[PDB]
Amino acid sequence: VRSKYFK
Amino acid sequence: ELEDFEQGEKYLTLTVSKNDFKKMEVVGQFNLGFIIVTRKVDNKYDLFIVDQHASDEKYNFETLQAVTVFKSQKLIIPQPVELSELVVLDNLPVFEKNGFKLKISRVKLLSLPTSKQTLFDLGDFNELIHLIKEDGGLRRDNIRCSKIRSMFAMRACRSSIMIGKPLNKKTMTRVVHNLSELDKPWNCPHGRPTMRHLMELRDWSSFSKDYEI
Amino acid sequence: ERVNVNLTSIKKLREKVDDSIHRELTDIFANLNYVGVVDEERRLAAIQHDLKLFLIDYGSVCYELFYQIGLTDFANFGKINLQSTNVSDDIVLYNLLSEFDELNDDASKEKIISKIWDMSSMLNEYYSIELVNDGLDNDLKSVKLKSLPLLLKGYIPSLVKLPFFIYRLGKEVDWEDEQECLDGILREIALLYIPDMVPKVDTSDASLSEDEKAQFINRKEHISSLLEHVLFPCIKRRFLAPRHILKDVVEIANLPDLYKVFERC
Ligand SMILES: [Zn+2]
Ligand SMILES: [Zn+2]
Repeated sequence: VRSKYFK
Repeated sequence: ELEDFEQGEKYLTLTVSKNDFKKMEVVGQFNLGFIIVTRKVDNKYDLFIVDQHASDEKYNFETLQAVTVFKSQKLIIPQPVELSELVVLDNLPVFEKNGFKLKISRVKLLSLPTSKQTLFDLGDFNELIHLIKEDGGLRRDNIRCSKIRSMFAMRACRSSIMIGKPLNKKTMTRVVHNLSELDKPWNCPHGRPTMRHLMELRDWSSFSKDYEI
Repeated sequence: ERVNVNLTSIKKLREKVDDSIHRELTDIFANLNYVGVVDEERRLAAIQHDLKLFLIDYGSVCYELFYQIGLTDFANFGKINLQSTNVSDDIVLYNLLSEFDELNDDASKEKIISKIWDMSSMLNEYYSIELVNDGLDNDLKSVKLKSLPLLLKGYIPSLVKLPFFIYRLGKEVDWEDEQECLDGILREIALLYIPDMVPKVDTSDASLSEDEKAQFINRKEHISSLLEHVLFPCIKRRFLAPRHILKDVVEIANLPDLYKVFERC
């Protein structure tokens, strides 16, 4: 799982 | 191995002055028997380890040696004595402190010291006569004949702070600072060390990341 | 409720801590007997472990401790509400950055506040670092710090290092990489949380004012109390010692050696 805040 | 003990007392005589004690700060109590202290003088910073019992004892002992007038037995018939040495007796009220009340070649013993745990004689009066000779110079007002000295050493040992006794900063501070009042207080009356240098704190580049940009 | 951290980045950082754990040094902290503060400036504390007396650099230990707490309570932090009824006591980021002479222009300070401000939703959610804007949204000069994370019950960090916290958040944190960014913020919180360096003041110097004295004495007391009642009990209860900390723990004396010199009457 990656953080919504990082794209 | 005793050379390691000697170099410790030798270091203290040079590194620690009377005033140095007044400026010492208590870190805390270690193993319920030691006082850890810091001493930062000039740019020099050192840690010392103080024995809570022996240091408290050296103070109480030196107080008894200086202030105590020993209790005497007023003699039934006064006893004379021949010396030389006669000028040592006819100059010092150290005899009165040791329970020897005199009447001033021509010496007159009016009182002899007394205790419920020991007997006193003329050999003790002559011992005190010889103890002033070979003191050498320094303080002669606090001189005591071995019998009295031993009793004061036990008085001090029994009344002083025990090892295993928890102490607060206030008490520890008093114990250390009290040593500034004494001359070279490196040993207790039984010959045990009061204190020793732990380490010098010079050149410790501690963590500083929080102030770095 | 309590948020479970589903994140792959936090787990990699927790594993990295696990890999650095020194078992023997951890046991020393787990069974410490606190002696006292040696130097409030260099931040040295003395502890007893079994038969030994150690000199510890608590600047270094609190750093790893607060870092570890940050890693464990990530996205579940309590808040230190920094705002009162006194609006004049507010913490303005632009005002904090003014401590840095190298940020010689409003724009360079605005550059730092802009990055921090754009990341305010995550800084609040994940770290309990709450930033608010008192005027219009685009007024960077009116950006304020409302809350900080509450890492340890009974502990409120000194805010003297807040300028460094903002400057490093704005210039040192790699905002581009999720893992590096997250690690960076936890490191910044840990750095701010370390008790301050208290410089030595000469109490014998008649040249130094009466008010400067009781103020050094109060700072000296505040740290001793902090270390003894809050910090060392936490260190003793949960601290995991990384191997890179061996340089920060030094044996200074041992009872067998001491008992060869110090003897009964
Ligand atoms: Zn004793
Ligand atoms: Zn003794």
